[PDB]
Amino acid sequence: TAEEIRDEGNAAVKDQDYIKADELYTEALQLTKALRPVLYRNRAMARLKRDDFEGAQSDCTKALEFDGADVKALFRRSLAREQLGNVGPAFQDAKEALRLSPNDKGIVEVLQRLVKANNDKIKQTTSLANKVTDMEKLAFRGEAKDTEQKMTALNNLLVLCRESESGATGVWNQGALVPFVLNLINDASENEEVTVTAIRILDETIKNSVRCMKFLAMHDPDGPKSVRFVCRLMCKKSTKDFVDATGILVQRVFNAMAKMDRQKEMKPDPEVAEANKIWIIRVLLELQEMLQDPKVGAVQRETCIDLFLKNLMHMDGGIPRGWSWKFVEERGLLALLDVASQIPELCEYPVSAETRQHVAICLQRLEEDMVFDTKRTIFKEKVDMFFNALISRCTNDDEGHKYRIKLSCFLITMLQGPVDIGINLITNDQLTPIMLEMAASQDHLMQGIAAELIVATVSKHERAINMLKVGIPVLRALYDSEDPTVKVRALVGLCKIGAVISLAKTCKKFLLETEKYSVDIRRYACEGLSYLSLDADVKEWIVDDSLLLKALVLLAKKAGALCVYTLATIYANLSNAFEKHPKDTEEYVEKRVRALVEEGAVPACVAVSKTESKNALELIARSLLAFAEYEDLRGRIIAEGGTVLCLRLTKEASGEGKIKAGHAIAKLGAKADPMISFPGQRAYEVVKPLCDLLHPDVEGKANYDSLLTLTNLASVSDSIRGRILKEKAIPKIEEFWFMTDHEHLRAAAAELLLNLLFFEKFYEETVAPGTDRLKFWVLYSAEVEEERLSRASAAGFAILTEDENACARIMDEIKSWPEVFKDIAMHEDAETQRRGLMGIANIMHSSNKLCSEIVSSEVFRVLVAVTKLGSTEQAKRGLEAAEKF
Repeated sequence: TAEEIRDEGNAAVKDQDYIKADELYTEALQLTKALRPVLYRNRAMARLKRDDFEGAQSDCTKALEFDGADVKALFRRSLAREQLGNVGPAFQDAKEALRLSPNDKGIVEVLQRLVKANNDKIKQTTSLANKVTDMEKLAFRGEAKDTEQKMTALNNLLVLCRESESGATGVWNQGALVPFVLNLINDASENEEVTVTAIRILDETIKNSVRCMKFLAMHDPDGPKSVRFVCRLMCKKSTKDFVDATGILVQRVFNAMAKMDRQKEMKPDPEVAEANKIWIIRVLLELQEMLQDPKVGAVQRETCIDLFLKNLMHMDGGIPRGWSWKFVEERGLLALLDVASQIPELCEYPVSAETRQHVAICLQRLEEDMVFDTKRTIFKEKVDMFFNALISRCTNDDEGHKYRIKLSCFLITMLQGPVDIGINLITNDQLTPIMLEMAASQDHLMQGIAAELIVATVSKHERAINMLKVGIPVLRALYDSEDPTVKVRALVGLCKIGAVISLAKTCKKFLLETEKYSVDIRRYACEGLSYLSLDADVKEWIVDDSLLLKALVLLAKKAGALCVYTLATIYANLSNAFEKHPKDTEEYVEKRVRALVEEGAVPACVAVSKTESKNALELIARSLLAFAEYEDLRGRIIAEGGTVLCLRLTKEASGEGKIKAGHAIAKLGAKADPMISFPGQRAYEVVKPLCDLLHPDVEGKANYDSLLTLTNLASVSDSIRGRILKEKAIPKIEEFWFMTDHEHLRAAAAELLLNLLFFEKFYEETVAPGTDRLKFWVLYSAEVEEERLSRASAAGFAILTEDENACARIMDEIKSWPEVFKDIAMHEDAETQRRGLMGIANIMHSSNKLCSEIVSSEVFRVLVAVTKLGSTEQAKRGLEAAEKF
């Protein structure tokens, strides 16, 4: 339609929903030759309110190729270059915007900032250069006789580049940071955390898109080999943290290519995606070459699969539409299916036991990303080609045994990820004789793989029973094995369709033996016990043994993110965290939760949580929500990494698990110290979910905890207050603040709006003559049965009456002010009396007419009664105003 979309974007700006407006103007630019500058200007304003300053600068630079006399592009680019640290060109843009519109007050405020910033710019740059020179000679250029002081220099550079955009500019040092890091990575005799902290510094530095594309194209004048070096940096070392940090570097490369960020909820710009499309296809080709390269190790391959998972799918904030289609139609899907056919016992390229779930989540996300029925059909055609290619080589020879193994691995990875495609492949009647052949074999690995295939088949739907009718007794045969690798895989399935007491004892027997039984055994034991744990008797049975909980925690810390679904299902059922029997009672729920938290459930949760499964992270979020119910435990939950984990869960879980993670954060920070519980930049990113908890219409218990946590967060710094105002929270808080039969919600809303008055924009909106906010600030000071509302509103009345226009509006707009004032002057609570007399006193110091109105009123007798006996000094100050006038 190409024309109503900017109208919808303008309506989204007027609704103050700026990410929707950014997406709409990005959509409207895609349907275009003189309507483009309006789109770039309004999209620059939308990105500027979005804290996207690079994109605002880009859209203003593109909007000036049409008319260089454009005051909007100049002003918005001055703001964007201000927030990026380039104050000189910001000054020049704002100077040209001032000489083309000399009466705009916003440009005057911008010039008032930028002249003071340009007078001190050179000293700030040379001081920052001296700081990074000190820390960078002590970190990279070899002035250190100890490892931990080089570590301290690296942590200082990391905090400095995370503090400001100018800090990242100074640490970048026009591109000397990446030789200083690469000639440290290639030193194999250097410490792990040194290298990982250096790469964390580099990842923060590349968050800029221009520096990151510069970083991509600089290692070799041949483009694809520079791309290959950047993508193969993870193969330089075998440590997990190194591979994770290098994967974050490649994530930065993707985020600079498409101009996307899933952490910032930033859908990509297709103009800058098509602009450097060649770099995107080069990185995708190099990573899918890394999927099947046997010189690439296991965790590097898992990281590449996670990069495809996060980045390629356009339905999950990734690389836009047409790229995953190309990935399926070409040889990338077949590479994922070939990695799906792998086990550590039989692999062609290195594959760990965790690789299967990474492939399964990536394949499920890709099957979801094929949105139309034809592309889903092409997906099914390629998996049928791979299925038929495997099953045509399943001969009865020794060679065909490994193809039977590959076929079974393929189908298990199907049934753990894209479940319905797997169920469609199970209903082949050529498939179940292969299972009956490998189950009746002498090879124990084939017996185990048949057992885990037929437990992968057990779901709710009944058309899989076509195999399960022969699968369940065969499984009951395999439980009679004297091999534990077959016995636990047959114990799953027995636990999954259901005797139960006998099973639970068998799962406990496998799980308690920690040294002699490996994590491969205890994983399937934990999976079977997760299947059993829906019954509350076995819940109380698990909780009543402490050493079983210790064994589950040891399995979590040693197996890592391999037992996420199982342990998270255990923790969710034991905590009764699923929303809705004599033993699912809140005393018993509290007993189970306290026992879990007492023996390390939260470090187990943070140990298993390094996956991209939205469902398993939803389970972890529900577990942490049920953990954070109890007020004496939540400090230990904060101390055991719970706040950072829930801040990850509110970004990367399922859509209904984000809500549970946010309610968990609200519980954790309701009655806690926000400097300890949310230290530093964390207190920024906690503002985003908690405002989304504010539902005055739904009216749950999450609203009070969210108001208390935002009240605590609004007391630490002004940036928190501005971001609370930025997230459209003020009407949501005012809806609680207007409630009549809800005392404590109104009190918490008054406390939060009291702490938000120290932010000057909300202070100026409260004084402003549009609203009746001052009326409620005055009348809630005299609404006297609730001490806390009166204290908060009297404090706000004391603060808001050091503006004389607010004093005049309180006088002429609020009728029955003398009753309110004589009540808060005689007031029973000391804090309310003190702040109310402070407000009355600076009303009288504000004007002579208003002081003459007060002295000739009902308020004067109680003022002179207070002065003739802390709050007496404020009434004395008001009588000093009366003596002055």
